[PDB]
This record gives sequence, structure tokens and C-alpha cells, in this order.
Amino acid sequence: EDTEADVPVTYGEMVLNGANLVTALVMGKAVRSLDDVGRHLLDMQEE
Amino acid sequence: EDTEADVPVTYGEMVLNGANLVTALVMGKAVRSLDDVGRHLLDMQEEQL
Repeated sequence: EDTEADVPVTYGEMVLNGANLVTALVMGKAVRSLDDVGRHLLDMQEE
Repeated sequence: EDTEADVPVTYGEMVLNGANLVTALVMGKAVRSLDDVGRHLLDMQEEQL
């Protein structure tokens, strides 16, 4: 028994905050973390 | 009653903007002027009636 105590965490949540509210409704698809993926896709082509 | 005045430009440039780029190639859909209607469905979201 290395110790008798451990370090867990709490829930991380995933809510339709911004653009995912439009894309779920105006479009169909609602790809997760589209606030970050859209930021990464708009950073690559302009160099 | 001749010599009318006309518009010279081909009216509009529907180009893939920052909203229509990320919507088209990822979500497989597009909307004409999602820049506008993405703001209007959220503007009447806070205050409606």
C-alpha cells in the first residue's frame, strides 16, 4: 500500500457556449470545441 | 425616355468569410451571410418578445 490517499479531479463540462448554438440549429452538425478548432484552422493558411 | 442609369458592378461578392470558411469545409454546409444571421439569432436571443 504505497499510500492510502489519492488525487482525483472534478467534472469538466461541455456546453454549447458560442458558435455551437448556431451550428446545431442553423446547420445540423455541432463539432466539439469549435471555438478552438476554428481558431486553429484560421491560423494555418495565411502564413 | 432614354439613357437610363445602371449599376456597373456584378452585384455582390458572396465569398467564404471567417464564418463561411469554417462552416463549409468542416460542417459540410454553408449559409449565405452567416455573419449576419449568426448575430441576429443571438441578438434576439438575449432580448426577444
